Amino acid sequence: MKLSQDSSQIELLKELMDLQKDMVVMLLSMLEGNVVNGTIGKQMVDMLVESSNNVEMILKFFDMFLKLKDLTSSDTFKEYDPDGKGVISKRDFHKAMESHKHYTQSETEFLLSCAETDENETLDYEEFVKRFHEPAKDIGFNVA
Repeated sequence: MKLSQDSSQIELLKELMDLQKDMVVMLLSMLEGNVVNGTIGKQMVDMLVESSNNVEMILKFFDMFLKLKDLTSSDTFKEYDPDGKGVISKRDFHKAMESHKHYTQSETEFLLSCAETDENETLDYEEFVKRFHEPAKDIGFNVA
């Protein structure tokens, strides 16, 4: 939640996401050799229910930063910046968001807050997706 908004905490976010990936790896190692309806799985799901809200908001984070490639590759997004650099105004990005309708108002707001903007509110969409989508799906495959 907090580090995604700022811009001087990219390395800290990367380290944290690697730590989360290792934690999920350990959980899968616990789930190794588990029969159907096992005690280990029961404790799995009891822990998840205990930490339901955090898991829910992490999953929202993941859906949020994984739909980016789907929206970015769209011709509707390509229209707003046919140039290769694709520097797109913040409210131009907002109009693309609203046209796609895949995001909501809150998702749009938080994504715009996370997306750094230049003097003309123009953000390099390629750099943004590289920064917020490759760690995505990579930490997320373990969760899936």
